[PDB]
Amino acid sequence: APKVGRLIYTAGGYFRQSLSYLEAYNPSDGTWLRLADLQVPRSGLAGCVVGGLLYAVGGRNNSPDGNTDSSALDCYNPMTNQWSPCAPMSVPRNRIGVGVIDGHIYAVGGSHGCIHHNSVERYEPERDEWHLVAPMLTRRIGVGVAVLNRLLYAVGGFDGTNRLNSAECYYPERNEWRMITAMNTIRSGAGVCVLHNCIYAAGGYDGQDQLNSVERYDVETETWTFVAPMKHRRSALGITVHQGRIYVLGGYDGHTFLDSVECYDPDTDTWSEVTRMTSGRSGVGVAVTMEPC
Ligand SMILES: Cc1ccc([C@@H](NC(=O)Cc2ccc3c(c2)CCCC3)[C@@H](C)C(=O)O)cc1
Repeated sequence: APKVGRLIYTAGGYFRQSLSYLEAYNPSDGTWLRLADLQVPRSGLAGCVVGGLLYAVGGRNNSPDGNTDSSALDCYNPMTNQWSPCAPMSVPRNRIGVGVIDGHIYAVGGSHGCIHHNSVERYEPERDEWHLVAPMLTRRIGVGVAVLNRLLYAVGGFDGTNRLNSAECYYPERNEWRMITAMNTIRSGAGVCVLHNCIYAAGGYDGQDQLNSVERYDVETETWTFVAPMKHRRSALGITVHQGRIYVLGGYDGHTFLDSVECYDPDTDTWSEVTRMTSGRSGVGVAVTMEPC
């Protein structure tokens, strides 16, 4: 499963305005690479990879000229260092979560103005088409999404009135969502990822404060268990998994836009500061794929 030449890509983000940055971090030598800007600045987007290509999904362009929620899907090829537009989603989705199953991109929840989506849609890259699938049981913006064992999980978020500790799972062969065990902590804008047989939820916002606590859901035992907390509390953070470790990137702690990048080692149950982003930002999209040419 592991292979050389893989980088952690971070796309977009927010700092006083939505950002167009695409930067790639190499954990092997600690270097950052500046790559082609997004065609449209976006915060609150999600990133994912299908067939070696990096996709930026949804978000919102917060600029002095206005605030525009994004239905866009854009594809970055590391072999060419170029972005290419894809077919747009059916609705704009800010503060979105995405997950990949069998080479298809699931776009989950998000906001459009004061509308809080429970709708979900699926992208087919070979046909460049989006199609709606079953909506979630709960409206969720700032939702964390991860895929384990070809099942799609939507974790936490904000429904328009309350931040959520609830979570649910999508079963594709049934086109059906079912609630799973609720988290021990209310988390909106948490970083959600998959490591081994567990869904991790790191950080987030409970309506009052940002969190440094981290918990993981064992899909076999159906229980949430806290692991070691991050050094820096954060919400609207980027997250990914690389070489069996969790990386959290940036975010907002209620006072400062973080440039901190922490790395979680599950064998030692410890977090370590590995690098800092070139500038503090929140609401990034993050994914791992091969290094560019
Ligand atoms: C991407 C994302 C996901 C979830 C959220 C959720 N809020 C937070 O985490 C608090 C937060 C986070 C970043 C920033 C601010 C506030 C205010 C200043 C600008 C940056 C949102 C749904 C909610 O619970 O109100 C925000 C953004």
